[PDB]
Amino acid sequence: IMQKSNKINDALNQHYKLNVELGLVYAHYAHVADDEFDMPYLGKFIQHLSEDKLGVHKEYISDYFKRNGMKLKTDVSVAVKSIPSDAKALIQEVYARENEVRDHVKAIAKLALAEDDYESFYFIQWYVRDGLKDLTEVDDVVKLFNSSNDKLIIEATIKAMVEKEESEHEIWG
Amino acid sequence: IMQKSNKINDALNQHYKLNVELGLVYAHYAHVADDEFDMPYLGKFIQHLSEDKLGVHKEYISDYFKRNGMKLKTDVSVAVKSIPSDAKALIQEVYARENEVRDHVKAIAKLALAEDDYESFYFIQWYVRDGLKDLTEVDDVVKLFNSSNDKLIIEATIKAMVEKEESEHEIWG
Amino acid sequence: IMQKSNKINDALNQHYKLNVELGLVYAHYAHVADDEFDMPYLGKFIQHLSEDKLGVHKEYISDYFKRNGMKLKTDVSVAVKSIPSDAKALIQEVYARENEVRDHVKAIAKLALAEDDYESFYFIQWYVRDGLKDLTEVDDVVKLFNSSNDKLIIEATIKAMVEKEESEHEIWG
Amino acid sequence: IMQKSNKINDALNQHYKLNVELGLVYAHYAHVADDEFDMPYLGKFIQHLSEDKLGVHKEYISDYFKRNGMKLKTDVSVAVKSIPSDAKALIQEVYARENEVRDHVKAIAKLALAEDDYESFYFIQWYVRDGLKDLTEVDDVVKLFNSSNDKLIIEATIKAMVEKEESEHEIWG
Amino acid sequence: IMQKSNKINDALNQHYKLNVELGLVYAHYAHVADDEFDMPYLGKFIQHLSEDKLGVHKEYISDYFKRNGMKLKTDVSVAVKSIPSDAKALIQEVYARENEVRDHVKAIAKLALAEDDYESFYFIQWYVRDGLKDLTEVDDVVKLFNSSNDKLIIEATIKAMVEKEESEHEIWG
Amino acid sequence: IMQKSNKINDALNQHYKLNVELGLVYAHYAHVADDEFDMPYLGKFIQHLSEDKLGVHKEYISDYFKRNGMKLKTDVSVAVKSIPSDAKALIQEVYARENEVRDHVKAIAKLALAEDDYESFYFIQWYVRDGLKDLTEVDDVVKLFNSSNDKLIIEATIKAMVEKEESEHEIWG
Ligand SMILES: [Fe+3]
Ligand SMILES: [Fe+3]
Ligand SMILES: [Fe+3]
Ligand SMILES: [Fe+3]
Ligand SMILES: [Fe+3]
Ligand SMILES: [Fe+3]
Ligand SMILES: [Fe+3]
Ligand SMILES: [Fe+3]
Ligand SMILES: [Fe+3]
Ligand SMILES: [Fe+3]
Ligand SMILES: [Fe+3]
Ligand SMILES: [Fe+3]
Ligand SMILES: [Fe+3]
Ligand SMILES: [Fe+3]
Ligand SMILES: [Fe+3]
Ligand SMILES: [Fe+3]
Ligand SMILES: [Fe+3]
Ligand SMILES: [Fe+3]
Ligand SMILES: [Fe+3]
Ligand SMILES: [Fe+3]
Ligand SMILES: [Fe+3]
Ligand SMILES: [Fe+3]
Ligand SMILES: [Fe+3]
Ligand SMILES: [Fe+3]
Ligand SMILES: [Mg+2]
Ligand SMILES: [Mg+2]
Ligand SMILES: [Mg+2]
Ligand SMILES: [Mg+2]
Ligand SMILES: [Mg+2]
Ligand SMILES: [Mg+2]
Repeated sequence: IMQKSNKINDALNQHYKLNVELGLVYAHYAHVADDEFDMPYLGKFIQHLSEDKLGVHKEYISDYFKRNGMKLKTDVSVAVKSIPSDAKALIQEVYARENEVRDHVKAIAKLALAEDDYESFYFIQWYVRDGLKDLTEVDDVVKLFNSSNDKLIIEATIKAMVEKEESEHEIWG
Repeated sequence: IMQKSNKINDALNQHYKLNVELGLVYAHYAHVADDEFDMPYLGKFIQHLSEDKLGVHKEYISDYFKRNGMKLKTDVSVAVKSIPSDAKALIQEVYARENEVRDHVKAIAKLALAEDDYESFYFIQWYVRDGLKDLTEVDDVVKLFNSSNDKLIIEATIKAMVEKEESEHEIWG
Repeated sequence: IMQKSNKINDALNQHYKLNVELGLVYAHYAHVADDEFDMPYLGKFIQHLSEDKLGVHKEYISDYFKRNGMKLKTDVSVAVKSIPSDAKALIQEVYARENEVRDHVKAIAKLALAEDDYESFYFIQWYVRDGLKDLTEVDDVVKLFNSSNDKLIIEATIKAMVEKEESEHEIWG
Repeated sequence: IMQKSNKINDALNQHYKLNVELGLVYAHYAHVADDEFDMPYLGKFIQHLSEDKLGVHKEYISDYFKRNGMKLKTDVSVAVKSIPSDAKALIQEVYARENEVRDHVKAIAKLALAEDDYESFYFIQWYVRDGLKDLTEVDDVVKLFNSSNDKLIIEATIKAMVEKEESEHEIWG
Repeated sequence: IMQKSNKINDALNQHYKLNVELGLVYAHYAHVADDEFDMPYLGKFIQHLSEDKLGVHKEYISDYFKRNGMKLKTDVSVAVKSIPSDAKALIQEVYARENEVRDHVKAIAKLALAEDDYESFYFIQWYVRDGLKDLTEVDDVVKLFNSSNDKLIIEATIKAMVEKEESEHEIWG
Repeated sequence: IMQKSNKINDALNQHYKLNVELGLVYAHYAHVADDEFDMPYLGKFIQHLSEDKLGVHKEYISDYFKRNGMKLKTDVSVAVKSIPSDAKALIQEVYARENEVRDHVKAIAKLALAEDDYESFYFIQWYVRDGLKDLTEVDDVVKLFNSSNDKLIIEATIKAMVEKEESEHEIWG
């Protein structure tokens, strides 16, 4: 009884890989934000997201696997061969990636219910929630690029956003 | 004047890659230590090292590059296809990897002096130092595997090692 | 044994002179920033740099000379006969001067290694480090002039930069 | 109305220059006091005076100029080509320089009253006062050289003088 | 890879021996300072230096050897068969010994760079620095013997020097 | 009257020498305990004993000599040419050395009573006491090697022993 679903194991190993690779992409994007686009705080925002992906987002999968019999796989391939043209497009790319995460997570959740893996549906709930929260954070920054033509005004708004004490929303935080 | 050495840029992009990949290998090795070898604290030791490699060890290279004109490259390929047989061999593998780091760093330092990049020789000093410190930490754990046949005695010694307040040595810490 | 290198003495007397004269140039540039360019905080930034050059940068050379047998020379000649046209060009000039310092320091370090003056190579390490740090601080301000067309937005960003508690970077601070 | 006196501007640019150059001379004299005359505290006394001259004494002129329309000039030429023979003569030279300052300041004050620059006469009052205070401090040290033949007794008296909390006199401090 | 240099091992075993023997010489010199020369505080100064040599100066070599594969050797031979004639000559002898240390350390540093032992060049940096610092401390005392003919005035100056809170210099402390 | 016994002077100069040489042997034995025998805490125990011998045990003899007219002699010869085979034998050797100290001290005490040097018999009482205390501390560690076959269990018992607040016994502490 209680034998691990191989399918969920595969999808979560795939989510582990996505989280690792996203984080590494975000670490380059953070560097470029400062280095090339002169936006040090947009860089700090993206670095914080790199650390989330290469941290908690991956941590929980491994912890879960240790508890249920699922196997971890580490197969990582990532190369940043092109960079977006400007800072607005960089945050817009981050956004697109976050939106894709939401679709990937929906699929793990549908699979769990089809496999009757209720422990796995419970586990995915964190990711269903962080999916929307993480998109909301990124969207808030994207908005600024369409709200000002001054990079320093935007930079100061991001700074304040980063230096806020992160009080969680009751449903989404 | 003050034009970046392309060679150092390449060697440090190579060190960035090594640090990223090592960390990802250590994250799998940490998981296996607990999951398969029943050694949760050896796992925490290796997880702490994964975070060092995917954190500060990589952070400083990027920061340096932002200050001098050097370009960051992100090209990462890693797959954990084989796992060591037991826990002693896992820490012994970590050791071998740390020892190699020391040789790689020696090479960046010799290159800097040959290229007359004194800013770069200064920057590598952190890594010349952490090279020995990181090996010393790992060796201290390896020693235990040859000092006891009881995994729980070893586990308790590692626990204490992890929960020590990390007071830095004057030269090496 | 342990007889002072006359060459290093000369190069460091030359660095002492550069630091004194730079500081005096920065004191005029600070005045002009406020007086003519209406940028009081860019003035405070440059005044802080004047004080660094006419303070610690010179202090250590004299202290070193007192410890090793080297002679101090005081021969100072400086006249500010032309002023840059605008504030962006003023910070850009400061930058150029800081970049030159980095080349001068590289030369003292190469000389020390060639003269086998290891005490002197150790002493120059502060200056190899401050060379990059000081350039990084100036570059951060230059960036702003290309990031906004509003002098008051730039001024407010500089203000915050000056009123930050100066937490040192592990390698460069 | 309220148009700056060109004469006062010139005299104060001349006082700025004197203060800069005096400070640089005092910085060498401080070094020599310790290095050659074995009097580290006489060195600290003179270093404190170097910093006063290259600091507040110059700062106020620039601040004043920013408020009234006067132009700052930076033309500095100084070389220490001869050093006094002993420590008594070094402090005696400092004294002579301070006494000259008092005559220079008297001249700015007489000029202000003749030019009806009452703002400028007010501004010079700090310097009329510091002129006597600064001479008094130096005289107190000179006295010691005629009060003892032991350099270490003198050194200890200077030490105490430097480490006093500097409580200002009601008129002169 | 990373195999210890036998030459550095030998030079550092030689520095270990020098530090042990110097400390033992300083312990006798401290005793004589009080016992024969009636200078208890010069004795405390030299005793503090004995403890530095037989402590940290030796400790770090052993610690280093434990980290890199180098072997420690303990072969100590020292006899104090002659004593200096007076106290000035005793501190002058200490000085000469400290000056020699500086030359010995220069040699370890040149050797490291020739052997491409960058870990060893890093390790020697403490000793390149303490070499000058330790000489500076001793020189400060020697100066006093040429600054007064009263042993009690000198003694009181040494006392204050010993009872100072030892605030480190940024480069040399 | 009150003229120093030459015999006691000789025996105490001999005890000074023994204490210096023992400490240096213990410093090597401490290094070997960690380096070769993988017992870092046995190393700390022996290092603490090295410091006792090269510290207080020697300090008091010199202090005594300064008070009574006795002459200090510094003639030290020590070489560690052989090392014990294992850790049990290392602590057993330390023990043998401590036991010998007890016999040497008995002899100084018998001599004092025969020479009617009551000040010297009083002085030796510290050493009669520390002789037994120091043996007791070492015996407590030796016991462990016959109480367990696990080096890590022994190591943990030593650790606790070292990190105890050293509360003195009424007679022996
Ligand atoms: Fe930045
Ligand atoms: Fe967050
Ligand atoms: Fe169903
Ligand atoms: Fe998230
Ligand atoms: Fe667990
Ligand atoms: Fe760590
Ligand atoms: Fe070269
Ligand atoms: Fe590390
Ligand atoms: Fe203002
Ligand atoms: Fe600063
Ligand atoms: Fe050379
Ligand atoms: Fe600086
Ligand atoms: Fe001094
Ligand atoms: Fe003052
Ligand atoms: Fe009038
Ligand atoms: Fe003044
Ligand atoms: Fe005394
Ligand atoms: Fe000290
Ligand atoms: Fe070479
Ligand atoms: Fe020292
Ligand atoms: Fe250790
Ligand atoms: Fe003890
Ligand atoms: Fe009797
Ligand atoms: Fe004892
Ligand atoms: Mg399958
Ligand atoms: Mg290339
Ligand atoms: Mg010359
Ligand atoms: Mg005119
Ligand atoms: Mg050999
Ligand atoms: Mg005799």
